[PDB]
Amino acid sequence: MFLLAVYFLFFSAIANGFFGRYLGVRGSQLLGPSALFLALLCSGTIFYEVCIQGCSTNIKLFENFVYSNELNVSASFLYDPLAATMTLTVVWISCAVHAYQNLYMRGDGSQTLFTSYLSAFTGFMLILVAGQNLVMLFIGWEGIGVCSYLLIGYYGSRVSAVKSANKSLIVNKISDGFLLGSMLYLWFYTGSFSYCSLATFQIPDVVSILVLLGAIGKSSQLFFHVWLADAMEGPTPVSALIHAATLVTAGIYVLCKLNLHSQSAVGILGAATALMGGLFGLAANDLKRVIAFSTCSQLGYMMAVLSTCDDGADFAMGHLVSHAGFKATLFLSAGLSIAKENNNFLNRYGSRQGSPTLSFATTIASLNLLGFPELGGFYSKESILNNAYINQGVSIILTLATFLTAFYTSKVLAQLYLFPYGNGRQQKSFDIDATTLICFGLLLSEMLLRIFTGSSLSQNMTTNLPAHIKNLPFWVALSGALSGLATTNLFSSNFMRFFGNRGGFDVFYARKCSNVFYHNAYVSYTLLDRGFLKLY
Amino acid sequence: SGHPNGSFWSEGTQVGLNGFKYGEIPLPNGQPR
Amino acid sequence: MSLYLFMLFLQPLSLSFVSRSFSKISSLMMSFATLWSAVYMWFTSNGANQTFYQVVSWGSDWSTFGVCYTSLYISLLCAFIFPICVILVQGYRALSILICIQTAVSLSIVSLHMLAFYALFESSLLLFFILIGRRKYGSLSAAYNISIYTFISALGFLISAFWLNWSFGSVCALLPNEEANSFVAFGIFILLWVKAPLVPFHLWLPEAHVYAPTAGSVLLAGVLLKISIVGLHVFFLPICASSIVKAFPLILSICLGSFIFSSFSTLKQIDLKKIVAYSSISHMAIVFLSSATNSGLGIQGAVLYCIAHGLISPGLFLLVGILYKNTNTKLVFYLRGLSQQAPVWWSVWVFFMLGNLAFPLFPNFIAEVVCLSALFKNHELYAYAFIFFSFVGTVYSSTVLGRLKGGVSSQCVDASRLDVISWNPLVLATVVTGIGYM
Amino acid sequence: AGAGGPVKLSPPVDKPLPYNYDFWMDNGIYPGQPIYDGMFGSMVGNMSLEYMAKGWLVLLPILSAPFVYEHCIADDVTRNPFVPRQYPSEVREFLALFKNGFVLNDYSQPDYEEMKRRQSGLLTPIY
Amino acid sequence: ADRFPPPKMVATQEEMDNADIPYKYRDYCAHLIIDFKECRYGHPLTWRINCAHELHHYNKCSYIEFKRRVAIAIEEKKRRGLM
Amino acid sequence: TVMATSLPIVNHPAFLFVAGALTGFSLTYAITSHYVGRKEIENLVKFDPRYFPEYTK
Amino acid sequence: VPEPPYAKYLANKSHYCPPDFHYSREIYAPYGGYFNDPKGWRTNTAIATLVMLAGAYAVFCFGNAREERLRAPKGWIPSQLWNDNVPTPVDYRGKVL
Amino acid sequence: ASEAVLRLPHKLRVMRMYRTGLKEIVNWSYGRHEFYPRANALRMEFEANKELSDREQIRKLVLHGEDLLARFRHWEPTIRSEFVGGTVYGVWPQHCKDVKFVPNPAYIDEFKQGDTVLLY
Ligand SMILES: CCCCCCCCCCCCCCCCCC(=O)OC[C@H](COP(=O)([O-])OCC(O)COP(=O)([O-])OC[C@@H](COC(=O)CCCCCCCCCCCCCCCCC)OC(=O)CCCCCCCCCCCCCCCCC)OC(=O)CCCCCCCCCCCCCCCCC
Ligand SMILES: CCCCCCCCCCCCCCCCCC(=O)O[C@@H](COC(=O)CCCCCCCCCCCCCCC)COP(=O)(O)OCC[N+](C)(C)C
Ligand SMILES: CCCCCCCCCCCCCCCCCC(=O)O[C@@H](COC(=O)CCCCCCCCCCCCCCC)COP(=O)(O)OCC[N+](C)(C)C
Ligand SMILES: CCCCCCCCCCCCCCCCCCCC(=O)O[C@H](COC(=O)CCCCCCCCCCCCCC)COP(=O)(O)OCCN
Ligand SMILES: CCCCCCCCCCCCCCCCCCCC(=O)O[C@H](COC(=O)CCCCCCCCCCCCCC)COP(=O)(O)OCCN
Ligand SMILES: CCCCCCCCCCCCCCCCCCCC(=O)O[C@H](COC(=O)CCCCCCCCCCCCCC)COP(=O)(O)OCCN
Repeated sequence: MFLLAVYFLFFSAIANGFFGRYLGVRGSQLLGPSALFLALLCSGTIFYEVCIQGCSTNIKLFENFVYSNELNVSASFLYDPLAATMTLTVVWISCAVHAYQNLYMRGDGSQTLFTSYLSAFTGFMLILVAGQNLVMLFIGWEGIGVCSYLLIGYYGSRVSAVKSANKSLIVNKISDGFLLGSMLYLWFYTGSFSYCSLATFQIPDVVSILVLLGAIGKSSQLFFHVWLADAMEGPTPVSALIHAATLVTAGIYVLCKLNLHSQSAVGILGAATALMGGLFGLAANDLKRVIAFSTCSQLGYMMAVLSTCDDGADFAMGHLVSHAGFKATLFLSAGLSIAKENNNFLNRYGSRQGSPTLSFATTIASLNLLGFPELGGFYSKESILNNAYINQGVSIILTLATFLTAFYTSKVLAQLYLFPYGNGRQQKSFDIDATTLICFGLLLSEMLLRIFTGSSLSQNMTTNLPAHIKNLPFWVALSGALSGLATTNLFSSNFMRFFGNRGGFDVFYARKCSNVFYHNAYVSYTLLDRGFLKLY
Repeated sequence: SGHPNGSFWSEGTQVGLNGFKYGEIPLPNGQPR
Repeated sequence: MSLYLFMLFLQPLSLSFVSRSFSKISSLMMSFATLWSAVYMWFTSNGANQTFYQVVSWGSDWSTFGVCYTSLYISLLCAFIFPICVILVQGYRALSILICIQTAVSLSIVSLHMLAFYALFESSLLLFFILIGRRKYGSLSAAYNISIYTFISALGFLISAFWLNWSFGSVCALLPNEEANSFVAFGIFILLWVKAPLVPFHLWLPEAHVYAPTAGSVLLAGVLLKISIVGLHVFFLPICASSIVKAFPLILSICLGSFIFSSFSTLKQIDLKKIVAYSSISHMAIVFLSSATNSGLGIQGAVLYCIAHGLISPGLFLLVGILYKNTNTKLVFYLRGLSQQAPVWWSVWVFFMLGNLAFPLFPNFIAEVVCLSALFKNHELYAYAFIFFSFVGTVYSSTVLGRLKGGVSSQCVDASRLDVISWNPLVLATVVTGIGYM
Repeated sequence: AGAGGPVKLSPPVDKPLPYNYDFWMDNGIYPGQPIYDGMFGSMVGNMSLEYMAKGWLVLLPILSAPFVYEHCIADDVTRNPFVPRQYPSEVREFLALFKNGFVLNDYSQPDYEEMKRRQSGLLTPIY
Repeated sequence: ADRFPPPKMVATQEEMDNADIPYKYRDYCAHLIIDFKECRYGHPLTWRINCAHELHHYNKCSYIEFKRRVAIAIEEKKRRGLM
Repeated sequence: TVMATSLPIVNHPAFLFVAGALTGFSLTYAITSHYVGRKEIENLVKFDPRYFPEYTK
Repeated sequence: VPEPPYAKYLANKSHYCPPDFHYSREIYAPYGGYFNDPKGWRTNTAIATLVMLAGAYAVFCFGNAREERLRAPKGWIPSQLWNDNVPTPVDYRGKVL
Repeated sequence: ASEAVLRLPHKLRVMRMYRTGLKEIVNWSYGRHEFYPRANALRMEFEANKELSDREQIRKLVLHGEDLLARFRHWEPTIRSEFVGGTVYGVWPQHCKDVKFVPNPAYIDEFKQGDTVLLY
C-alpha cells in the first residue's frame, strides 16, 4: 500500500513521456489526475496509519544496491511520522498542480511531456522523503534537481530560461557535493547509512558545516538564493511545486531528519535570509518574484526556529506543511491572473470582474502569509516567533521580517484587487473550467483542515511570555499591512535600488567569480596545453 | 476554443501519422518495410 | 578461456578468406561469436578460485593467459563494445585495421606476461598511425602525437620488464616478486602515466579522438584507456607497491592536478568530440588515484568506474558521430534547436550526459560513491578535494546542453533506424548497470 | 497567444569574431545575452559593483548589531531570566550528551564546566 | 536549586516508553503530556475543542515549572552576587 | 490619491497618522520588548512571597 | 510550395493547435506531437488504465509481502484488513486491544 | 548618456529625454493613478526651460537631466510581454518553412553506410 503512491507517479511519468503519442493530450489530462488521485488515497492511508496511529513501517525493496567490500547499502523505505506528513502534503499539492495544468498548459505544445516531468518530479520528491538511508535521500535529491533543470528550462528558445536552469543545476551541484562529503563522514565514523544507526550525540564541527552547506542549496538561504528568483522563467505549475514543497523544503527536511546542525549558525543564517528576502520582495514588481521572495523569507523563519528550542524541528516541519498549501495557492492564483491579463507587472493589474473562487483563494492565501489570527499560517508562525524570544538577535530580525512581509503582502493584495484597472483596453480573457475549480477546492480544503488538525503537537502548548510579548507579532503584522495599503515610501531611492538588485550577489559573481573561473580556464588551456605545450 | 465537439470524451481530430518514426515513409499499399 | 582466445585468433583470420563483399556480415558474426565466447568464459569462471579464475599456458611464459576480476570486466567490456564499432565502419581496409587492433587489445588484457603484454598492446601502433592519419578526415599531427607518446612510454615499460626478467629471472605475474627499486617503478609507472591520460601527458588523446573515425573513437575511449588499469592491477601493484606508497603525496598531486586542469580546459572547448575527450581525461584521475590507494574499496571502485566510463563515453561518442553524419559539423555554435529538431537524438544525448555527470540512476553514481569512499578511507581531505571540484564538469556540460537545446534551426537532423539500433545495447547496458547489476 | 509569436532573428556574423566570443550566448533570436548576466555590457539598474559594496557596508552593521550583543556581549547567566528546562537525573544525563542540546547552558548544574567544554567540541575528527 | 527542590516524578520509565514520549518531553510534566497526547491522537480533528482540559492542565503544570526555573535562576544570581 | 474608487480612507490624514503610529510603536517595541519582558518575568517570581519571602515586605 | 507526396500520410492540425502556429509535421517525438489528439485515444487510455491497475496489483502484492511492522500500532490500522502481519494494537496506557 | 543618444541633434535629444523620463515615471509608479500627476510634473519641468536660449545653460540642464535619468533607471523596466525583454517573447517561436527533411534516412545505401580509411 505504501509503495503504490510512488508507483502511480512513476507510471504517470512513463506513460505521458514515453507513450504520449498514443494517449494524446486528453489522455495525459486523464492519466495524470487519475494517478495523482490514487496516490492521494494512498498518502492519506499512510498518514492515518503512521502519524495518527504511530505505526512506522519499513519496506526494503532489494538488498545490496551498492556492495563494494564493507560499504553496503540497500533500497529501503521507512515511513516515519516526518515521511508520512511530507508525503501527504507533497501528493496533495501535486494532485492540485496536475489538475491545474490541464487548462494552463493547453496552449503549450508538449503537454504530455510537461505532465510526465511533473509526475517524475513528484515521484523523486516522495523517494527523497521516504528513503530509509542516506543514499536513497541522495537519489531523491538528485532526481528533483534534474527534474527542476528539465522544467525551469522548458522554454528552450529563451536564453533566460536555459541560463536559469544552468544556474539551478550548478548551485545544486555545489550543495549536493557538500552533502556527499557529509554522508561520507557519517558513514565512516558510524558504520552505516541508515538513520537509526546514524545517531551521534557529539559530531565534529566539520560535519555540521558540511550538512548546513548542503542544505542551504535546495532551501535557498543567503549566498545560495540566486537561483530561486531566476527560476521564474519556467511555467507557473513548476514554480508552485518547487517553491511550495519539492525543492525549498528538502533542505529543512534534511536538517530535521538528522539533527547535526549548530545552533549559532542556523539562527543567524535564517534570520538574515528572512530579512533579506523580505527586503528583496519589497522592491520586486513582478507578481511571481514577490511570491518567491516571500518563500525565501518563510524558509528563513523555518531555519531560524531550529536554533531557538528542542521543539524547533517540530515547529519547522509544522511551518513547512502549513506553508506549502498557501504558497501553492498563491502561485496558482498568480499564474491565472497573468494568464487572464497577459501581464506580469503589478502596476498594470487592477480591479476587474472575475471568478469568486480565485479571488477568495488569493485573499485567504495572502491572509495566511500575512499572519491573520486564527489561521493555519498564524499558528505556525506565532509558534516560531514566540519561541524565538529567548534568542534576542533572532527575534528582533524575525519581527522586522514579519513587518516587511506584511507590508509587501498587503501592497500586492491592494495592487491586484483594490487598485483601479491598470491594463490596456484590449480583449483579454481566460475561461476557467471545473478542473481549476476543483484544484482551488483542494487547496482551500487543505487550508481549512490545517486549522482543525494543527501542524505540531506543541503548537498550542503555553510559551510562558508576558501578554504584550505574546501578541506583538499581531501588532507588527497589522502595522505593516496598514502601511502597505497606504503604499507609503519606507526607504530612500538608494536603498530601494539596492533591494531591487537583490543585494548584488549576482553582480559580484559575474564580475569576480565568473571572471576568475574563466581566467583559470584560460591559463589552463590557452596558455598551457595549447600554448606552451603545443608544437608550432 | 474548448473541446472539438464540446465534449471531452470525443474521438480525436487527427487522422494519420503524428510524425515519421526514423524518417521512414509508410508504403502506400501497406507493404511492410 | 581457450574458446575466447581461439575466437580472438579466428576473427583476424576470417577476413583473409572472406569474399570481400561479405566482409561486413562475416565481421559482425565473428564479433558476436567473440561476445558469446566471452560469456562462456564468464560461465566457466568459478568464484571459488579466488586468485585467478582460469590460467592457460601454451608452451611458454609468454603464452600464459589468465582472467582475474579486472581482466574479466575489461574483456567483457571489449567484447560488448566491439560490434558497435564494426557496424559503424565501412570498407575492407578499415575492417582489417579495426579487427587487428581489437585482437591485439583483447589479447593484451588477458596476458599475464609483461613482455607478452608489451608485444600485444604495442603491435597496434602503426595501425593507429594509419587510422588517425587517414587521407581526407585524418590529421598527421594527431597520429604523430599518439604514436610518439605510446612508443616512449612503452619503451620505458619494456626496459623495466627487461630488468625484472634479468633480476628475478621471470616476468610472469603468477610468480610472486617484489622490488623496491625506484627506477624500475618509474619505468612501469610512465606507461600508466601516458596511457591513462594524466597531466601533463594527456595531449595525445584529444587529438587522436577528434581525428579518429567514430569506430576508432568509440574503441579508444571505451577500452584503450582501461588498458592502464589492467597494467596497474596486474603488473604494477603486485611488484611496485612500496614505490606507490613512497610517492603517494606526489601521485595524489599529479592526479588531482590532472582532474582540475582537465576540467578547466574542457570549459574552453567548442568541439563536441574535444569536450568528450577532456571529460574522459578528468574521469581517469579518480580511477588512477583510487587504485593507487591499494585498498579493496579502491581496486573495486576503480574497476567499476572504468566499466561505467566504458559504457557512457562510447555512447556520447556514438551520438556525436551520428550528429556529425547528419550535419557535417561538430561546432556547438552551429548546432542549435536540436531539442525541437531531433527529439529522439536529444533524449538519448541528455540521458548520456546525465550519466556522465554521475547521477544516481547511472553506473557512474555507484562507481563514484565507491571511489570517494576509498579516498575518504585514506584521508577526508582527499575525498573533499575531488567532490568539490566536480562542479566544473557541471558548468561545461550545462553550457553545452543549453547551447544545443534551443534556438532557430531550419534542418531536421534526427537519427535513422540504424542509429537507434547502434545505441540500444549501450542504453540497455547503462540502465542495467545503473540499477545495481554492476 | 503563447505559441506562434513573432520573433526577430539575430543578424548573421559579418565581421571577424573576437577570440573570447564564447562569452556571448546567441540562439539566433535577436537579443543575445552574456553567459552570465552582468559580467559585461549593460548592468541592471545602472548599479556598479562599487555601489553594491557601499550599500552592503551601510547595511551590514545595522543587521549585525542584534546578533553581536547576545552572542558576544551577553553571557549564559545574563542571557535569559530563567535556567534551562529541568529534567530528572536519568533524562538530564542523556540530554547533556547531545552537543547541539539546550541543557548544556545550565549554570546552576554542578557539571556546567564539563558541559560547556563539551559544547565547544572538536573542530575535526581526531582519528 | 537546592532551595527549590524538584517535584516528584509521577511518570515512570515504563509508562513514558509505552506512551512513546520523547526524552525532551520527560520534564516532570510527562504524565500530563501523556494525557494530552492520548486525547489529541484519539480525536484527530476535533482535539482543539474536545481536548481542552488536558491542554489546560499541562499548561498549568508547565507554568509552575517555569516559575521554579525563574526562582532557581534568581537564587543562583544572588549567590554569584550579580543582583 | 491612492485608492479613490475603492478605499478612500487611505488618503485621509488620520489613517496615515494611525498607520505610522502603529508602525513606529510596533517596531520600536520589538527591540525594547526584550528588556521589558525579561523584567516582568524576573519580577513575577521575585515579588511572589511563596517563592521569595525576603523581597516581599 | 506544393506539399511533398508524403504529406498525405501525415496527420492534420489538431483542434487544439492555434491556427497561426506552424509546425513541421514530419518530426517524430516519443512524447507525442505538438498538439496530438490522435484518433483512437480513448482505447489507448483504457489500455493504459488497465496496465496501471495490473501494475498496482503487482506492487500491492510485493509491498504486502515486504512490509515489516515491528512495533504495535497505537490503534486499529487499515492494513489489518489486507495484511496479517500487523502486531495487535496496544494503546498509550499499554492495554492490548 | 550613451553614444547613440549623444550623436542625436538637440531636438531629438530633448524628445528622447522626455520619452525616457515618462517611461521611468511609469516604471517607478505603483499604479496608473500615480502616473498622471507625475507625468504632468515632468511636462511642466520641460516646459519651464523650453524658451531658454543661452547655449551654456541649456547644455547644463541637458547634462544634469541625463545624469538624473541615468541614476533613476529602473531595475525592472515595465515591458509588454510579447516584445523583446518580455516573458512570452520566444516561448514558442513561429517555425519558418523550407525545412530540409531527409526521408527514409537509413534506407539510402544501407549496406555501405560507415566510415572508410582511404590510403595512398
Ligand atoms: C591449416 C588450415 C588452414 C586454416 C588457416 C590457418 C592458417 C593460419 C594463418 C593463415 C592466414 C593467412 C595469413 C595472412 C597473410 C597475409 C596477410 C596480409 O597481407 O595482411 C593484409 C591482408 C589484406 O590484404 P588486401 O586487403 O587484399 O591488400 C593487401 C595488399 O597486398 C597490399 O595492400 P596495401 O599496399 O594497400 O597496404 C595497406 C596496408 C596499410 O599499410 C600498413 O598499415 C602497413 C603496416 C605494417 C604492418 C602492420 C603493423 C601492425 C600489424 C599487427 C599484426 C596484426 C595482428 C595483431 C595481433 C598481435 C600479434 C602480436 O593495410 C593493410 O595491408 C592491412 C592493414 C592491417 C593488416 C596488417 C596485418 C598483417 C601483418 C603481416 C601480414 C603477413 C604477411 C606475411 C608475408 C608472407 C610472405 C610475403 O590480410 C588481411 O586480411 C588482414 C591481416 C590478417 C592478419 C593475419 C596475419 C597474421 C599476422 C599476425 C602476426 C602473428 C604471427 C603470424 C602467425 C599467424 C598464425 C600462425
Ligand atoms: C524507452 C523506454 C520505455 C519503457 C520504459 C520502461 C519502464 C521501466 C520501469 C522502471 C522500473 C522501476 C523499478 C525499479 C526497481 C528495479 C527492479 C529490480 O531491480 O528488481 C529487483 C527486485 O526489486 C523490486 O522489484 C523493486 C520493486 C519495483 C516496484 C516497487 C515500487 C515501484 C515504485 C518505484 C520506486 C523504486 C525506487 C527504487 C530506487 C532505487 C531485483 O531483485 P534482487 O534479486 O534483489 O536483485 C539484486 C539487487 N541488485 C539489482 C542491486 C543487484
Ligand atoms: C527511480 C525509480 C523509477 C525511475 C523513473 C524515473 C522517471 C522516468 C525516467 C525516464 C527515463 C529517464 C531519463 C529519460 C531520458 C532523458 C531525456 C529527458 O528526460 O527529456 C528529454 C525528452 O523527454 C523524453 O522524451 C523522455 C522523457 C520521458 C519521461 C521523463 C521523466 C523525467 C525524467 C526523470 C529524470 C531522470 C532521473 C535521472 C537522475 C535521478 C529532453 O527533454 P527537454 O530537454 O526538456 O526538451 C524537450 C522539448 N521541450 C523544449 C519542449 C521541453
Ligand atoms: C642522457 C640524455 C640527456 C638528455 C638529452 C635530451 C635530448 C633530446 C631528448 C628528446 C627526446 C624526446 C623525443 C621526442 C622529440 C619531440 C618530437 C619531435 C618534434 C617534431 O617535430 O615531430 C614532429 C611531430 O611530432 C609530434 O607531433 C610529437 C609532439 C611531441 C611529442 C611529445 C614527446 C613524448 C612525451 C615526452 C616525454 C614523456 C615522458 C618522458 C620520460 C614530426 O616532425 P617531421 O616528421 O615533420 O620531421 C621533419 C623535421 N623537422
Ligand atoms: C619532482 C617530482 C617527481 C615527479 C614524479 C611525480 C610522481 C611520480 C611517482 C611515480 C611512482 C613510482 C616512481 C618511483 C620514483 C619516481 C619519482 C619519485 C620522486 C623522486 O624522484 O625521488 C628520487 C628517487 O627516485 C629515483 O631515483 C628514480 C627517479 C625516476 C628516474 C627518472 C627516469 C627513470 C627511467 C628509467 C626507465 C626504466 C629503468 C629501469 C632499470 C629522489 O628522491 P630521494 O629519495 O633521493 O630524496 C632526496 C631528496 N632530499
Ligand atoms: C548578512 C551576511 C552578509 C551578506 C553579504 C555581505 C557582503 C559584505 C561584503 C561587502 C562589504 C565590504 C566590501 C569591501 C570594501 C569595498 C569598498 C568599495 C568597493 C570597491 O571599491 O571595489 C569593488 C570591489 O568589489 C567588492 O567589494 C567585492 C568584495 C566582497 C567580498 C566578498 C564577500 C561576498 C560578497 C557577496 C555579496 C556582496 C555583493 C556586493 C559586494 C568593486 O570592484 P570593481 O569591479 O569596480 O573593480 C574594477 C574592475 N577592474
